Formats: sequence, structure tokens, C-alpha cells
Amino acid sequence: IDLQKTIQEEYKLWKQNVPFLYDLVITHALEWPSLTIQWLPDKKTIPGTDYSIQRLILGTHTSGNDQNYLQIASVQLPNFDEDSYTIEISQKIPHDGDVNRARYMPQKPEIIATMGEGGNAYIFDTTCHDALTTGEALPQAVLKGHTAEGFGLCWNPNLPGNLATGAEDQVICLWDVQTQSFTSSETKVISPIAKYHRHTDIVNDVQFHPQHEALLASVSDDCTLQIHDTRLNPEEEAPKVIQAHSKAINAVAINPFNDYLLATASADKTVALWDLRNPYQRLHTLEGHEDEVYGLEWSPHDEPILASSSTDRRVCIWDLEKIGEEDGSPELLFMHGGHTNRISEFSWCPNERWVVGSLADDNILQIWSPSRVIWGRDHV
Repeated sequence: IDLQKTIQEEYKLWKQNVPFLYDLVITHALEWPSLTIQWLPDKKTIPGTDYSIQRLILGTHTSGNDQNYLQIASVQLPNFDEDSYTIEISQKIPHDGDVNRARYMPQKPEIIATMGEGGNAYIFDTTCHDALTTGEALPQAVLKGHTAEGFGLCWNPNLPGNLATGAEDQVICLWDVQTQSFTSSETKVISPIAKYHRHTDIVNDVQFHPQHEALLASVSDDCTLQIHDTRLNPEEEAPKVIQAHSKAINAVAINPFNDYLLATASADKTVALWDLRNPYQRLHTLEGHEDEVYGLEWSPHDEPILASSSTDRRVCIWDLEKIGEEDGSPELLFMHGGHTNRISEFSWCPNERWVVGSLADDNILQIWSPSRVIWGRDHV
């Protein structure tokens, strides 16, 4: 793939340092760039081997006219010891537009929701897509509600089948997806159970609280963070609207261990920290990215660890326990520099500690782990 001269220089410096800064790097080019990535929760152990098989959801983003696909990639991840590996596209499911975002249902991971063409969302049941299917691979459901494409998508981890989406139409849709009717022969057409008309610009991201069924956070180009209670009536305005940044907010992430800790990522190159009990008081600002921050995700294993990604091509990992303080930001624990274009999405591996899968706009998939020399510094 074409690299500009300076980019090519940087990438070769990065590769030279990889053995010192990383315990693992696996690189792969995909036939099409993917806008989205998420590790599936399952791990398949082959007894007697030094690896396990894990899986990732990927999408495509085609130049135009060429068919798009929702994809599942199977990855050989080595076991990490205590004193090349294969990546194949397992399933490929025809998808209508670009796959702007894709998320498996936590309670039923064979069910995958996507944000696709023109604002339609789609539901796929992977057990309806296999070598035995007789006709067209169809979505199991199309969710008709948005009037423009969107990138906000989140399943409710405490209410099976409950889905939230947000789009460039400024709207948040709530959906109730009942899956026990799904078939490979028909596409169910579903309308929303509620629509929120509370943002005044593109809704970039939505996230259900991991421990509270009714709490939905949303962020927008209107520079607000909003906390909605989906028990109350839909056109009643969100009981919490925060003027959180001076520029567009692209991502929101709720700590999966600290039920009050929320993070936002913004076009002001900043990540900010928020206490949900008193959400108008910003707790801290995290600086280090050189361009807009677009992606945000807490470690699934370590409460103080947060990752962010940016059009500056970096994934940054932040250690919140270093906030209390010899010239750079102490909470910036690690900066991944393996990508040569803007990062589209990344995802923490749920089955291995300190492993990230990341994608960039130039078709590269990287699976990497920073060295325990960096993250285990205060181990014994």
C-alpha cells in the first residue's frame, strides 16, 4: 500500500522498536478497509497447543458499487507465558451499505446489529447464515427510523434485545429486537419504540450504563453529553444535559467497574473524565493526542485503564492511577504508533490481558500487546 515518505520512515522506526515496546504484534492487511471492530466474547482452546482461537467482527467500506460485507475473522492468539499466527475470514455476510458500526448482542452473541445504508440499522443472526442456506443471505431484521447514516450503536447489557442507535439526523432511536422469530428467508421490518430529539447536531455515540438498565449516555457534535433515563416518556427532555466540551464530542465510555466514572472524547484533542453523580463538574482532562479523538474504550480487566484513538493515527492508553503526578503527562502510559492512517476503531481483547485489536483507514488490522515492562512496572 502507498505510504507517503515521512509515514514510511515512521513505520520503519516503529517496527525497529517493536521488540522492546511490545510483547506481541500481529499485522494483516484486509481486502477492504473496515470502519468497525469488536472482539466476540468466546475463546476456543485447543488442548495441547500454545494458542487459542478468538474471533473479531469486522465490516467493509467499499469505494462504491462493490458489495459490502459483515465479516467474522478467526484469529490464532498465542498463550502468554509466565516465568506467525493465522487470521482467516470465517463468515462473510452480504451487507447493504458501508458497515458503519457493528456490535454483538451481549446476551446472545450470534446476533449482530449494524448501522448501514442511509440510516437503516440491520440485525443478523449468524446461525441463519451458513453453507446450508438456500436463498439470498438476507438480514434477519431491518430497523427503519433514522433519516441519515449514523455511527452510534449500543445493545442494552441488562435488557436483552434492547438497542440504541444515534445518527447524523440528530436523533436517538430505541429499539426492541425480538430474535426468536428470525429466519433466513425473511427480513423483519422494525420501527423504534422511542425517539429522542434532544441533540441539535449529529449524534456520534451512545452507550448504555453497564450496571443500570435504564441509563443511556449520548454525545454529539452539539458539544453536549446527555444522560437519558429510558423509563420516562420519550419527549420529556433528558434529566441530564452537560456542556462538556467546547468542540464536537465523538465518543463516550462508561467505566465497567466504577459505576460513576464516565469518559468523553472530543475534537478539542482531549479526553475528559466525569462523575455521573455530579456530571457538570469535569474531574480531569487527558492531553496527548495531536488531532481529534474519535475512539474510546475502558479496559475490560483493569478499572483505571482507558484507551483512546484519534486521527493523529495513535491509540493512547491512559493509567488513571498516575494522575497525581518529568516533562510529559504521567497518566499517558503507552502510545501505539503502528498505524499509518487514521484509526477507524479499536477493541480490547476480552480473553487476554493487555491485548488490543486496531484498524486504520489503509486496510491494516493489528493485534498487539504493549510490553509488561511498561504496564507491569509496579509488579513485584
